[PDB]
Amino acid sequence: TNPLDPEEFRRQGHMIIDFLADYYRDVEKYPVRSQVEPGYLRKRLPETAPYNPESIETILQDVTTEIIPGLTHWQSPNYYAYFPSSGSVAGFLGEMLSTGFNVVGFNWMSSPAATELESVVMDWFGKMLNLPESFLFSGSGGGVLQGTSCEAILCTLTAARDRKLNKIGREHIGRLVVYGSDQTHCALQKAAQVAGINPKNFRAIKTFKENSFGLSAATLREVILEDIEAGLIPLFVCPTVGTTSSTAVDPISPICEVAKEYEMWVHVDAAYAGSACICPEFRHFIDGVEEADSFSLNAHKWFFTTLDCCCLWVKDPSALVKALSTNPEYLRVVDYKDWQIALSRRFRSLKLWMVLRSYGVTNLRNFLRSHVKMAKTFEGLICMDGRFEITVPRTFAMVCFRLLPPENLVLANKLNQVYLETVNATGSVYMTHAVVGGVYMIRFAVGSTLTEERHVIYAWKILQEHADLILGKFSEA
Amino acid sequence: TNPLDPEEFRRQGHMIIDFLADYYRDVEKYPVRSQVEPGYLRKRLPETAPYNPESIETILQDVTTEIIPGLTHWQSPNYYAYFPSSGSVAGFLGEMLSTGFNVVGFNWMSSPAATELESVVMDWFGKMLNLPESFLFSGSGGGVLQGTSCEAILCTLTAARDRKLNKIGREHIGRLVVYGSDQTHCALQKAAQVAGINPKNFRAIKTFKENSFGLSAATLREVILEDIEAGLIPLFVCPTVGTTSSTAVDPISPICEVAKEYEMWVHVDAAYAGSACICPEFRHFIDGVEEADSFSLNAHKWFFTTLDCCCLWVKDPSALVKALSTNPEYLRVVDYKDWQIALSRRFRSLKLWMVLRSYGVTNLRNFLRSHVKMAKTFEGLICMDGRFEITVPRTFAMVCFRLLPPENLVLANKLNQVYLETVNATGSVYMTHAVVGGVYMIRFAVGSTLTEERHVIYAWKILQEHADLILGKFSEA
Repeated sequence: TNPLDPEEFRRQGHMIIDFLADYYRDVEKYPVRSQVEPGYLRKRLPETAPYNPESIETILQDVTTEIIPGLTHWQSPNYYAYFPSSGSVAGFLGEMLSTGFNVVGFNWMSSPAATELESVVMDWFGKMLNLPESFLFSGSGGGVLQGTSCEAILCTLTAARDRKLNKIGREHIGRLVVYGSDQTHCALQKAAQVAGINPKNFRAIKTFKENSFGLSAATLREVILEDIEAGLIPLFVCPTVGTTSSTAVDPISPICEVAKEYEMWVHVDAAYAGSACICPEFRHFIDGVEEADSFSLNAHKWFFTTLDCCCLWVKDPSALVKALSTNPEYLRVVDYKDWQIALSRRFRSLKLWMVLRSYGVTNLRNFLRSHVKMAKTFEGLICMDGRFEITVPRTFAMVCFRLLPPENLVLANKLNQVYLETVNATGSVYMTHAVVGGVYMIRFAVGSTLTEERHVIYAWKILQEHADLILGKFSEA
Repeated sequence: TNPLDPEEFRRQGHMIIDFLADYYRDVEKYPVRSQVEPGYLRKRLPETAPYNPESIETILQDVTTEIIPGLTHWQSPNYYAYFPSSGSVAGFLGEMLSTGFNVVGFNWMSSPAATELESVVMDWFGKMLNLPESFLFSGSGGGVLQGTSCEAILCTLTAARDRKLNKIGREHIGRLVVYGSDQTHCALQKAAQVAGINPKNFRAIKTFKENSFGLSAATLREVILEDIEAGLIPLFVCPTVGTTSSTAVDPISPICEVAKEYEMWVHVDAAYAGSACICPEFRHFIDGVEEADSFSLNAHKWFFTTLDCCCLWVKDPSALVKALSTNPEYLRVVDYKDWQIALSRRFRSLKLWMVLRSYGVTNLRNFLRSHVKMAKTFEGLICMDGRFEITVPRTFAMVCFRLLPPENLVLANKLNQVYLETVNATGSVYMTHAVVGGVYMIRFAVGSTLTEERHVIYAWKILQEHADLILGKFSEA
């Protein structure tokens, strides 16, 4: 029997759809964070591949009993850890079609729709975000669909690297400096390592509570002037709208004005919070992006396409091409492989296309709004409880709070750590933490697609029930 | 209505399944290479995203009318271009379970099964390939699943680069020399560009017809000594099993002996042909891999997993972690994010698990064997038509041939280009070409899962008919 037999495809396909619909219907029964022990799976599974085939009915049962227990349910309506793994039916069907077609977007000829639909949706999504025409295909720029924002940052950093090193000489790679906040995600540092940036030439600029931990352009100018006086070349600054720890925001406009002075490439990283700027009341968070060179968000984080789909807009696609193309430098229809790392591109445009058509701009705006409203509600319940405290301002549907004690910081930090792990150990909910400004913080990030208001309130009661429990027996130890 | 509503998921889920099963049933009717013009899709689609939702029925109709015509059908049984984009029902289900769970393999804790199932199947697959225990988790090595061949080589090269530069100082990056043959895939040169290697320290070493265009270790030693006396530092060599142009084979064992003399990192690229070494009769093609540092293949090319799943085995995961992790260098349960450039991992091991379980070792060996034997038949048909010529030795399921014309090398090349383009313009079959040793040759790569012997024989008839009409009214001018 052919491994791609259409009728067996139809038969087994309907089974997995029923399996997944059953999973989504029952997901609340599982503990959110997996409770298996390290190595549990290597001991339950054999050590060699089977010589003979096994039935899909046998495999699906093993999925139920061996795999699902070792899952941490990001799709659970009770998952508030990290950032969301934002899914939808439309996104799933897009990946299903892409997987089903299984074409390789090596070039435009390899599937013209896989190349052209991407250029259309990137313009669709850009215009929703009110990106200037310098980022669009209608105007002077272009957009590309990539897997992760780390890869997105790697390419732009390489493009900026090649732009500078092609002018002053390749031998000066050891002087290029990469600038970010001490809240910037580690994807920036990782790209700098791969791109050949010297490890001691990475800058994690200090941020202050006075600015709610957003990078101050004046502090950046000071660091640049020191680097310049030390014989170093400033290369690349990456302000973040929505840092992963306390959802801090960097002021884009003054940062690019500082970067214009010193001929620096600016990448605006809006990996999580970027999708909300289709709502006009949030679009101010990326004001100044008109002056930046590149812009990226993770659609798989907050825009209902399944993992993974990172959307990257650039003003000058040529810069990416010159750095990433393998055709000779005297050579450098869109060929998206020259815009990214992967040569065998996936048909990621279907995901974004399906999410846009099946919901429309209006519903998508309301989806993000409901997560924020739910987080504003969670913020309100916390403020009304004198035992809790909001640590930093809430900006996009994430709330950072801590339980107060009845230094004082080291105690409050130890209290919130023991508090959080007790809560997470129940399996009822799942939050992660962050240490910002020396303060341990619990993070409440409302983005799971199945999450509704009942789950948020359910989590709040579990927080205060454990608050009553732990604050009752304190003993300062 | 929740965008992940379980029942709406089920209804639309079964819908797309029928659409895709219908697709596989009818894919022979379409022309293999797409026939649209560049820009066709921008014209037919609106320039803005809709404000209001659209039906899944309307969308799916647009997929039939707007997207399918702009597809080059990699899954068509009459597709023979490039390398196969192999899939199977089992692989499709694994990616749907992956997309269904929609978890992020950031940690072991983020989904334990997503980390452990990978370590198991990588050992399964490694043992099926009879890799030494120095590559397996059972022994002293380890295995990671990545997207593309180029990211695998990228992590491979930065780990090599960091291992050398941490011993001699970061200041010598501009002396590191990366070695490949003039047949090596463009992924090595691209990885070398991103990793900060100087563009003029990339070596595409010349291959000769007398070696069927496999890299001679003697030639490699000659080039290295040239590099050493130019003040350069040899770092990294990438012998290839099954090159993309003519499926030449580089002899691993002599190349590594050259590399241990100069303490170079050896990466064996088996992107396409590595799958076939699970059959004992092909395992000799990767002999000497025991003396190399890393080894990679694309399961999406020739192992029935869906696009994309690249298998990387390294001897010392420490090298990857120290180069790719973002925690400070003194600190530098498996955390696979440190094994690749991507941070938000996908649960790719389900694809590989499904294929290994649903078909098992015996069936898989014979799947690969059927493609090779089908190719061997095509070669046999070519050799009994005196108007054609086999250009290079067939090693893995791909035949290179050319029409002979009844100085002349230039004439022959333009003949075969015209011949090939008339054949591809029929829409009945699709093949691409290569120029190797100055000889334009056509490539017949038999690997599409739906391909059966009738399709190959059909493709032979069309080649013969077009050979009849081109050679009938043929004049030199």
